[PDB]
Amino acid sequence: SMSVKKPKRDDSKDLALCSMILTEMETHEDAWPFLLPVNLKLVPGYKKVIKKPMDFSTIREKLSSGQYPNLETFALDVRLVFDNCETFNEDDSDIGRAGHNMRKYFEKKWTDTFK
Repeated sequence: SMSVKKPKRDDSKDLALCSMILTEMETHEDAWPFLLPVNLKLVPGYKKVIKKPMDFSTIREKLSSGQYPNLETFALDVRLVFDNCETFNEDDSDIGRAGHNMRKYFEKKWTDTFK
């Protein structure tokens, strides 16, 4: 509360560490569905159904331009990518399976790096 603060958790490396995690996600062999924004002109249904599209290139641009206020808003965008994928793709599709695999990959890096 006013003039009463919990001890300061050191966030000075968070930008660098999120950038490293994102590089590892970018270079994963199953990242291909997620590298670029879904083309809203060429994929019927996507625009109407997926209210907040997100992809790795958009996260990378946001990360590089100071648009994440903290490491949690970064994780929310990463999870959005996989939540969108699960909304639109059958679990037993190449893209659906990619999204499950990547989510697992991310969440392990996240816990290992920060928790």
